[PDB]
Amino acid sequence: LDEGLVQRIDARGTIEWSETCYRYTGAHRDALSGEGARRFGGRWNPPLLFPAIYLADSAQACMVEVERAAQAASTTAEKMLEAAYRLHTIDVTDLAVLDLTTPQAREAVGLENDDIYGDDWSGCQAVGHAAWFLHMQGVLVPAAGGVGLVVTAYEQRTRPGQLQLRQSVDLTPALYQELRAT
Amino acid sequence: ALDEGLVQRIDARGTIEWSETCYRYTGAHRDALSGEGARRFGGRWNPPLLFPAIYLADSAQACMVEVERAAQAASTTAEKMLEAAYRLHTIDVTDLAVLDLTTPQAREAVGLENDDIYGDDWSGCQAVGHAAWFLHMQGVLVPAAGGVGLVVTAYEQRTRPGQLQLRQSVDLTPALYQELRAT
Amino acid sequence: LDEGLVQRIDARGTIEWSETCYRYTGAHRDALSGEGARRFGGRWNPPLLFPAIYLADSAQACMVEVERAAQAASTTAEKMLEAAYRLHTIDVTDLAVLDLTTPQAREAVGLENDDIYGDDWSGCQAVGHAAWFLHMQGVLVPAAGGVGLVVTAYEQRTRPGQLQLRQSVDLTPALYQELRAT
Amino acid sequence: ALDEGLVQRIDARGTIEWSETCYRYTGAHRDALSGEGARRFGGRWNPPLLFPAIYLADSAQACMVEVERAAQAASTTAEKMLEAAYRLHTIDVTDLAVLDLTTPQAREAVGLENDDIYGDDWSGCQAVGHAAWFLHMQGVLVPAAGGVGLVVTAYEQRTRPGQLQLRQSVDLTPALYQELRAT
Amino acid sequence: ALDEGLVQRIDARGTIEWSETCYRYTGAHRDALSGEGARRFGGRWNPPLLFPAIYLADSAQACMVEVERAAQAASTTAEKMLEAAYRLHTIDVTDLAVLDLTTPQAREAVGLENDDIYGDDWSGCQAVGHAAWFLHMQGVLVPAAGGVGLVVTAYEQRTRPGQLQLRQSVDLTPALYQELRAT
Amino acid sequence: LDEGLVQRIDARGTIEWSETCYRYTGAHRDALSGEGARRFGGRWNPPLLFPAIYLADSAQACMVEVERAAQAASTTAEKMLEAAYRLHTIDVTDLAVLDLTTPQAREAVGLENDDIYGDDWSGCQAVGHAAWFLHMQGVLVPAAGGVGLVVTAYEQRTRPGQLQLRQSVDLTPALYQELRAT
Amino acid sequence: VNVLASTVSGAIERLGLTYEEVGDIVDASPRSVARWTAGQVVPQRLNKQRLIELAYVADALAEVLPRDQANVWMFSPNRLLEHRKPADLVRDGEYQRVLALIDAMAEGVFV
Amino acid sequence: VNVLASTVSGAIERLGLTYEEVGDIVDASPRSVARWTAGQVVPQRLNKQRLIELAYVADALAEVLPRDQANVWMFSPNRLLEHRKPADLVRDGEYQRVLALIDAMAEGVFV
Amino acid sequence: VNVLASTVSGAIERLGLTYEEVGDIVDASPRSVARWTAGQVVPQRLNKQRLIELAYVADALAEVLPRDQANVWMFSPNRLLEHRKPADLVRDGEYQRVLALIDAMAEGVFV
Amino acid sequence: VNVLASTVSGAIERLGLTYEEVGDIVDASPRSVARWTAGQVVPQRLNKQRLIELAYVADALAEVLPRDQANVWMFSPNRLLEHRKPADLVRDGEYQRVLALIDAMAEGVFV
Amino acid sequence: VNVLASTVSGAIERLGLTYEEVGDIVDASPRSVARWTAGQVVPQRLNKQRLIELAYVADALAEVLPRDQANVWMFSPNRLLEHRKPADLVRDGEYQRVLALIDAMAEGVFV
Amino acid sequence: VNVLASTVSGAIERLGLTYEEVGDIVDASPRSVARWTAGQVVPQRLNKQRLIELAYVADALAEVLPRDQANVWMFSPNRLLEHRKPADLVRDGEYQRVLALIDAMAEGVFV
Repeated sequence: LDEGLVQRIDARGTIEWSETCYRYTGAHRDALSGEGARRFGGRWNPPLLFPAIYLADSAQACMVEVERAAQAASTTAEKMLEAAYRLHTIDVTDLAVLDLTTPQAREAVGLENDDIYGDDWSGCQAVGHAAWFLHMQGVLVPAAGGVGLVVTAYEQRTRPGQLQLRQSVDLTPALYQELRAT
Repeated sequence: ALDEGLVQRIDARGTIEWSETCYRYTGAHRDALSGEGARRFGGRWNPPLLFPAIYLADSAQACMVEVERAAQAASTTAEKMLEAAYRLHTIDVTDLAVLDLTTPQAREAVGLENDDIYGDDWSGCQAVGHAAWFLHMQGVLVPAAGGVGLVVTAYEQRTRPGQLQLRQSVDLTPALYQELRAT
Repeated sequence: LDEGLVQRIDARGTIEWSETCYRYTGAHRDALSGEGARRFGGRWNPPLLFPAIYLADSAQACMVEVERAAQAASTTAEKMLEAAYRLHTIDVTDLAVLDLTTPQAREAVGLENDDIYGDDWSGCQAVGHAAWFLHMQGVLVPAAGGVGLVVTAYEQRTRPGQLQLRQSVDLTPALYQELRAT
Repeated sequence: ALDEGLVQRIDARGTIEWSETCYRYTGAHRDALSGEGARRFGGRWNPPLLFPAIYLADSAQACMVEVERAAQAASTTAEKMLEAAYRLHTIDVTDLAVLDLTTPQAREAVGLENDDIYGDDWSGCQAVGHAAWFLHMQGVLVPAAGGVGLVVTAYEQRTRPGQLQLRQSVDLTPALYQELRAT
Repeated sequence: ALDEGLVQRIDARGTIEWSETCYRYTGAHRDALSGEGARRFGGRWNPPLLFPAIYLADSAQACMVEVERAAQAASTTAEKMLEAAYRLHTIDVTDLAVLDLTTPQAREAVGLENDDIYGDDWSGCQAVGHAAWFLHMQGVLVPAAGGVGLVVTAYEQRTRPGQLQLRQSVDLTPALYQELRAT
Repeated sequence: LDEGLVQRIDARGTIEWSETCYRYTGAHRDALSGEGARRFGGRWNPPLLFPAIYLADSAQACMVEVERAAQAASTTAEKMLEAAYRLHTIDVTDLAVLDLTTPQAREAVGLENDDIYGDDWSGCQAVGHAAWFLHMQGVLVPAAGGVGLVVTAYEQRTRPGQLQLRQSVDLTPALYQELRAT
Repeated sequence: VNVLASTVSGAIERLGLTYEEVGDIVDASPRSVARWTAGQVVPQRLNKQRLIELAYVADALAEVLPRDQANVWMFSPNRLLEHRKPADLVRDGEYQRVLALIDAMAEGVFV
Repeated sequence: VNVLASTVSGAIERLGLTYEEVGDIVDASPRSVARWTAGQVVPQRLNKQRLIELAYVADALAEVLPRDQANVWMFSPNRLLEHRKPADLVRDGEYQRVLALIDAMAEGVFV
Repeated sequence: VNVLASTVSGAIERLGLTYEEVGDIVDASPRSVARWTAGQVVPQRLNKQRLIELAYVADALAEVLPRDQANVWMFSPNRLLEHRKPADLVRDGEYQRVLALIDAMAEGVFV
Repeated sequence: VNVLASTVSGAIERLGLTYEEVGDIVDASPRSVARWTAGQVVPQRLNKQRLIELAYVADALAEVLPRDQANVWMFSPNRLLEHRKPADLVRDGEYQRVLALIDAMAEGVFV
Repeated sequence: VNVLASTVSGAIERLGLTYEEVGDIVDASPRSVARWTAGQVVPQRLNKQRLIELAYVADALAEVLPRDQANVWMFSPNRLLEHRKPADLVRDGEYQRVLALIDAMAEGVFV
Repeated sequence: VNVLASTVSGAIERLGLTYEEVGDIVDASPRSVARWTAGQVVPQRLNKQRLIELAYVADALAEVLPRDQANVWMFSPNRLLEHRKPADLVRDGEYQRVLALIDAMAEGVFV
């Protein structure tokens, strides 16, 4: 846990962020669970230390992530969504997040394009770890289709109503093609 | 191991459909239906790292007895432990297909005795819970120090809509604990 | 040590078997020793647990085994028998054996052709181990040239006279060619 | 290790041809001439896992003394041990080429003392037996608590026909032991 | 580790140019300027295996105090130890660029206290000496039990001709030790 | 540490040897230090047990060793000597050495040509180790260009004046080419 | 047929693994796998723990992919597993990592 | 004081540990812990990884026990940890097991 | 009672071991050993490999010592085993050495 | 720029190693090496201990070879190191052996 | 010539191994093997324990095969040794397994 | 007496060790040490490597302490060796550390 990195991230501080966000899960999973990211790790969190929820700032951006997961599973979104998934609409209110949506902000914490697109997660994971360590509520990140939000240790760190499930619908192939569109 | 003999015996016992208003306590920040803690650490009736599990009691009073036992394992008392923020969840359970171990005949059939249930060693109970889950049973109904316990295994994957329904959550203060422990 | 396998082998039980049998050894070895099979293992016995003696139900069948050993030693029987070997005639009387001479009996204990001919001994060894475990005196097995007998822990398990050395002769190349014949 | 100095010294001692009527005891089911047990475990005068070895004494009385010593190592007595089925084998030994360690001069020449022969540590005697076998000697003639011992090494490979000949085998009962121990 | 914070602090302290007539003792057969022993074992002010180091004192008396401390660590006394052949070297030091830790302010700035300097644990002093060497400083000026010590690090590579000059070597007898310890 | 080898080396014994010798070092190194050979090992000494100094019996022979070191460092003597080296002239007086300058002496301690020229140092190192073990002051060895001297544990083993630095000069490319000449 | 064997058999069948595929994962002959899953006696080499672990993975995987794609996934180099196949991880005792990945897939973790 | 040290120090003080207790867990002298948490330079031996792991545990533990009992709990032989003290698990690198137990406590797992 | 358990139980009873003694050798409670040998289901910890190894040793030992002395021998520090008890060797996985000693006993090896 | 980073940077620069070369030795991206040696924050994988060890070797090597030849030496199979490259030894944690060889070279040890 | 060396030499000679073959088995130069077996001093690398083990195997093998076939056997992939050569097993310290096989061959164990 | 033994014996006697002390360091009986140093044959257990290492240490130690104090030093808990006895380091294979300490003593390293 790098002293310089923690120092630099603290200096950036947080912004309070509100947006209607989107997440997809298996149809049986809780819309606000983050244990999956904890068990395996994600681009913006090391495994085993804290739950993390990944959200997108639009249904379209979320569908891009569906496609990317399908690709990693060696198939297409349409075929993957033959298994039961659901699309969750989750309102986020006044979440105190580290804003890494600009290249300048990313450069300030030592991240560059290879870090956000490439196979090596170590940089983004260290940054997510430090943000969680400083009790930030999450990290605003670039997402292939727009803005991504990584919510770290939701249950502990957030006040009543900061995350609110607004809607859940079956994410069928049809819904995907509709939402994916330009 | 997953012993063939134990699996066979438990399958032979089969399940019953059980409905009851049940009770669970958690830290105030935790989801009433999450079972990840039991998965991470293990519980008396489940090995770790294989499946989520939820521990419920069949009355608020039986739940309070479990609060006491946890407090005692934590070298303190329910009264002091509940100074940290906990909540008491009322959860309706409907037609859960469970291995019924509330009778002595049933416990004898799977090789368990009171030592297994209250003693320091969880191995026998965990093997039994493991096997029930392996056989796709929805949970295990067990004796508890204060009444009857329910262990619900892999709730999310194995239950139909509304088999577990959160009815109410309240702050579990030292005062409420004492009230429920009595009444 | 599989409960199901032991159960199944017990169910088969034994037959009392009497036959004039044949074994070959180095000329210096005791005709009834089984320590070699114990040290190394054999198709029908794991190493290190008990002595085992391998016999054939005819001189011809024994010569086939001589040829097979020669082949495994990258040579021919005629050349191998330039080293001093002896052929032992051993009378077996009322030996309580597991009878695996039929494909049905073998199938009943989970053995098939690959097990008896192939390079993997694990199946036959487990069966021999279980038979010895149940205090059977041996196992009757298929032998390339006829019927084979595996006598397990002879010294402990057998009564006076159940195995009796009747004859020992130098196993010369000439004797081999004579006995091998059709 | 197989020390060059020890090998050289033992070679320099050479062998004598020894003939005697000797005695060995075994479980009743064991072959009188088998040496596999000494190979599996080791014996005072042989390391394990390299060669079979047979331990004999030069009289029935000396053999009984060895029965006592084995009984004692087994926390019991010859009288009680021989309730399990043992037999006493009379074995004629003819012209065996042996390292003669029955004299103190010979034992001193190979670095052994009484401590090596009767003490808990077998290492020195085993190294000496190892070297004798390595030099293709047929065995080692040694002092024993009750007389003279013979260790015959790799009998099967190293002896000509009839160098060891089993003459007689009898049941070694507690009564016979006491009789032979006296007479 | 080579801590960034410690390196930065030591760099901020910088060096002074120090000149003095200093004293070192060695076995009689050793080179007065060799630092390989400190490299092989480590010393209070240097980790092992990275660089040679030479330990000097700022007076013959301070050197004798270090002879006593070494004797004591060797479970004996200077008087007895010096029965083995040692020599006392007078070495002129000129304009050596050293980290000055003779003031309490300086020691506080790098996290050291008297415990570090005289106690059984060398770790703090070694980390400081390591960092000074890493920053290409020519040595460290330190307090010593009997006065001031100088640790000269990687002398051969880091010093200009004649910065260290051997002036004199004499046999360090028990009698001389007592004489120098007093005067 | 072979008893036979130590015995044989003792039997050879030592001769008292005097010669003007040559060594090269980095310009900063002490002309009589042997810690380098101790840290790494050399052809005639195992690592970690004692300091050893390698010398040649002529400047020319020393330059051959310069060339050999350059070759091992994948370059030429002229380029290597762009780094600051110095050539030391060291008088050796009455040093008690094991004389291995003849093939007969080498054969007597089990060394042959492959040992002195080949990549395997184990033989020469064992011999140097045994000589040091017997408190010999060094070993006289063949050197590519003449006679080599390996001085083992100089500081302990030698009397006043047995080794004396007589001269040190910068070993420039020019000096090398001059001295290397025939 | 004993229920342990038929339960495992059911889990693998829903993934459509062949006996050859299962055999390579649990270090057994295809015939031994066929016999074991049919509840018959198997004296041969067969790693029961690996078979159960395979069953865990097969059941878990059905939550996130349909049968065809689940089957292919087992034998496809996965960049999330350092370009290793999930079947090989299971074979070599790393089923827990495979289960972790499946749970990440089920939670829509951005990859 | 650098933010890393400040954050770790805050976790320690909330649990009420002494620097001697912390020192024993992180293999450092009490003075080294005091200086480190004050953001001062520490050339002496100190296991920073263990300090961070201890801060994880201290912060997690606050969810399930109040301060005074949390403190006692760290040094009490715990039958759920084979009668070992949580502080000794943290010392010996097993902080993950301690965090897992705290999570089970927070989920009202029956013991 | 299944034949495996029956056979192992027979070996134990012939040697006269108590279930507490067996439990200590095979890392199980006495009740678990009693149930296992009675062919009943045992979900608790029990090292079956050690039970079988103990049965090997018990049966082998009968060749060289009568019952009462065989029993004492299992728990007597034995100078031929570096003053260790045969039962402790069996407990700790070294049953092969114990079998080798029994073979030497059966062959009248001089000690 | 922090002095630790600039000191290491200075040692490597005098050897003329590229960021790609340094990266392969210390298990980091060239960009991460460039940022680290410039004293910028590097959240990515980078083995600091290896970078310092590389610096030790670079400084030591300058005593015995000029820059061009020192650079080439790092990546040349060395018969004195069993035909391994000094850069690979440093990468794999064997910098001490490389430092020993350099000291032998500095003392004119006959090869 | 010392008797240890001539005894070993005799065992190998009866197998007809070359010094090159022996050298590859005992990690020594052919010349070192030649010198050692001639009882001359050998300061070089030579694994004496391996030479003695080779001698054990050579003597044992003579019981079951004539010289020509014994020689070839040492260097022939043996299906009974998982298609490894007995010479390689000896080289790598597994002479005991080779001795076990030879004893099985001597007892006419069915293969 | 062969020269190797004679040389080792000389180092021992100069330090004044008893054969019981030496025996404890080299894992041999006192009689075995006495015989070995007298150049007589020793078939019993004796670690020759440790005897040689002890001779190294004894000879080195003479440079820095006279006989009587050298002897005491071998058996005195030494704070420079984490309060261990040099003789126990030699016994346990750590003679190199002991030689390194003696070298530091000989160079007047401040302690």
